[PDB]
Amino acid sequence: SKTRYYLEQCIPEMDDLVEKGLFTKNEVSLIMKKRTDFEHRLNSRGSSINDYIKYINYESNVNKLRAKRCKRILQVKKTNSLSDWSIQQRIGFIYQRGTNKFPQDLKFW
Amino acid sequence: GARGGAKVVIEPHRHAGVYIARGKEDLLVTKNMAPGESVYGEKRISVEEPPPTKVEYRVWNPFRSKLAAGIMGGLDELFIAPGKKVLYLGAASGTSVSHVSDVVGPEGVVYAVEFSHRPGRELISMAKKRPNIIPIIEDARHPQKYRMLIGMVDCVFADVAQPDQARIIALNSHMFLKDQGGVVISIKANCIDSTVDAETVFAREVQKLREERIKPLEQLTLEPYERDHCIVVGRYMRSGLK
Amino acid sequence: SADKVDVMIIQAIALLDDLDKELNTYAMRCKEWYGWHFPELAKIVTDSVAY
Amino acid sequence: PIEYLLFEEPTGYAVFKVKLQQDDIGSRLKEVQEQINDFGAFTKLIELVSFAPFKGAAEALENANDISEGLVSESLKAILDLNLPKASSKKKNITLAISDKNLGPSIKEEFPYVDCISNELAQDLIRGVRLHGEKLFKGLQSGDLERAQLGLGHAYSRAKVKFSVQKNDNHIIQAIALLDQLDKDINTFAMRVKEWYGWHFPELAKLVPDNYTFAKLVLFIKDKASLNDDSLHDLAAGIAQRVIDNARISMGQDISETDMENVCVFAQRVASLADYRRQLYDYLCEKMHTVAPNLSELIGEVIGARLISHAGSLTNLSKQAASTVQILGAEKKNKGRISRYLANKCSMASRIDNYSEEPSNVFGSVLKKQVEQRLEFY
Amino acid sequence: DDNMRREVQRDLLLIKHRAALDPKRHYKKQRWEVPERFAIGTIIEDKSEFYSSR
Amino acid sequence: NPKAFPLADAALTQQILDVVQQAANLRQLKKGANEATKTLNRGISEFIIMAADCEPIEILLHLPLLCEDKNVPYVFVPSRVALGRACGVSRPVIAASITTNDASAIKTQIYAVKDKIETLL
Repeated sequence: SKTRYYLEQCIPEMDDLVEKGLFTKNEVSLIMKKRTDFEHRLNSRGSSINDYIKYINYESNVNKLRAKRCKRILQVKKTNSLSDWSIQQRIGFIYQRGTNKFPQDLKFW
Repeated sequence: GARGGAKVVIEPHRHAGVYIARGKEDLLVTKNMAPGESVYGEKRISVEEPPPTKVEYRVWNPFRSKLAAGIMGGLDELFIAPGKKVLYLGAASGTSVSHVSDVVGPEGVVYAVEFSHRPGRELISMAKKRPNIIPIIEDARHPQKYRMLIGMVDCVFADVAQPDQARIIALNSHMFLKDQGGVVISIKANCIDSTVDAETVFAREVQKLREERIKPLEQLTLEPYERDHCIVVGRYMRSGLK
Repeated sequence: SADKVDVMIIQAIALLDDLDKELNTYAMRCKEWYGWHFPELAKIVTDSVAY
Repeated sequence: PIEYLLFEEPTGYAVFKVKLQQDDIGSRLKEVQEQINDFGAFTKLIELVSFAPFKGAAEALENANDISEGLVSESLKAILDLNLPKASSKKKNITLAISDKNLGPSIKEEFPYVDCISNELAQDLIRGVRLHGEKLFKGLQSGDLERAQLGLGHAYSRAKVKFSVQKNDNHIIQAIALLDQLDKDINTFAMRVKEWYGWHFPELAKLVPDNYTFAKLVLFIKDKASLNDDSLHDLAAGIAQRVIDNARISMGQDISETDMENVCVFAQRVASLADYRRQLYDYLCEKMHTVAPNLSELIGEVIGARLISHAGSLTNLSKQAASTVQILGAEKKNKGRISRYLANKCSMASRIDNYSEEPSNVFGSVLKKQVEQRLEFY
Repeated sequence: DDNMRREVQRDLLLIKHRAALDPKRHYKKQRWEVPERFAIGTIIEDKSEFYSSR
Repeated sequence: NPKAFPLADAALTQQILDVVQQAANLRQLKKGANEATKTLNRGISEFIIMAADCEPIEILLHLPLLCEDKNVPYVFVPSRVALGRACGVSRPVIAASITTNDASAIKTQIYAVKDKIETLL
């Protein structure tokens, strides 16, 4: 598959995201199984831009939660690690993949 | 015989689309697409069906159409099925293209090309009546200037009267015909070569086809209807010729 | 009386049947005569009064 | 080196980036030339990168004419100026897999940095995108290809033929085949007006036998209560006095009302139908004078429309021979050789006014004089 | 229809035994099983034809 | 672009109408416009000739639509009275046709004429 490949590429951000203590193993496995189901739904046979939109909503909300736990737990804004630009890099990848797989919807564009 | 008013049964034939009209003497008959008007002056069967409706059929005069003689002499399979798209190199007038159109039916299309002008305006004035045909008034020797308006036909047919018959059908079939698709050509011996006779010129033309990658599979001569023409049916292989 | 009469209500539906087949053949003739200017709508509308 | 492809389609122009390349040396193999047929490998090979639809119908016809003579146009030059990159002279110049060597030099003249190519690789790549058709375009359009190409084909054919759209015989065909059937329908519905107004006034079918003036005076007198106004009946129709005193001496009568009102509606509408006939006959009289004037002057207008209706079309009548213009009824020994003379003179006039571009009346007039001299031979 | 109306039971036997209908015709031999889908028509003559097939 | 486009020049005119006179003496020719179109839509026609100066031109211009549909060559000739003198008949015939017959001794000249006029058109 390739869903296994995308999921395996998103592992080092959760690696340093647990290595710094702002996400413990239970809830990072929770967000990883939720992203697993979302990503298989994205790379199904006949997916939809609604699925792309709500997966993007999940990634933006986990980015907001990561910034909130960073300003609450570590009390610093930018952690100068892999954990900061990774979610925006993934959102860029999802928007590029959505505009490749579905190019006629100007709402998504 | 077969005067206007007799009752004739309409039995179906092997080639789906055409029908045998068995009376006291038999006819070959195709189910008319636009009812109410003959196109080149042929007689029409008219059956009633049950809200009472009335659908009509045309006869297929084999002395004035090419492939009707091949059908009545008996070809193993054509490729003019009731769904396909059919290209018609050398569509003279309505007199055969209307028959190929109403064999093809309301879903498939018939792209009929023609080089001359006065048969062109006759073809267009016929073509406004039934909608499943496309009249093109371009030379069949240049399939790159009507490449804009057709695409991926499913069987070509050929009646052009030029001694580069094989080059015409080879260029039109490379440009338009899909793979594993049919090609039914109608060679006129006295037209394309007057010096040497019929079987030699047929063998030379079918050798030119199997050089241009059409694998031929049927040759019929249609002798009791026209003289020294032949129908050559072939597939377009392009992959696994042997 | 002759206001509860039936020999007009026979010919009323005789008129309705003849007028029905007349409206049908006039629909066919108007459809083909306007179709010689515009064929692409006789297949997309079917209601002849809307036509 | 095939990296851009140009396809032309009857809804718009498409330009495809060639992602990876086709096998050039083995390009006659079965396992390569089935990949063009199947879809799961062709989109591995060609993706859509631009599709600009010409939206005007006449601009589509003009683009089709400029391609069919092998010349660049505004929309094609526009999308190539947009999509084709300036390959700088250090690297290369860009390549473009177009469909024909007649078009080739006309884009090489306008764009210097492009380089057209049509070998059999461009031929069967364009063949593959033509075969797969709509499923490549992934929804960047509004409208399927076949109806658009039907319209574009009919327009391109008529623009090549420059077919005169004023030589219109189908109008005269439908005119006379409506006119005779409409006379029959007026007569039948006027028999229904007679048979329905008989219950109110049965001594009117004797006095007023004409269908149109019967319907108009049925529109005039509603119920049998007129009895005085004599000075309107010569207008609506001496016999005024007969219908006035028969409006009180007859009394074969049912007194019914709502049916009389619908009789009135029916009668005024049948009168409208008679007005429509009395104008359509004059319409096809002058349209017979416009379309087919020599045959009109020779044989008469409605006899001419009947004869073209029997033939089927004016061109079919002309390509009929001059001995097979035998039609029964029309062209009414010494009673037969004149009809044969009129027959082949009618075929001669038919040939003149059909194969002319737009005909005159002088040959119809001298044909009339020739056949009148042949009649005065008797 | 399944009851076959007896008229298209008459004339199908007629055209099946067509070979002995007039002793100047001699139709070629064919078995002619009855088709289970078949209609009954009427030859509309051509309007430009008269006196020879009307 | 006139209405009588394949108009033959002088030497081809003279050879096609001496072939006309040989056919008329061999009983293989049909004289006149309506017998020409009758033999044309019967099919027996090697080639047909029209005259390009009849006073209505359309009375023989109806023959192109038949002949180039049924695939038989056709040629205009600049004089109806010369074609009448060729056919060997008093009045000027304006549209002649040569029937097809493989039992006629002018088959070679007919085929030479037909090849020349197919190259002309």
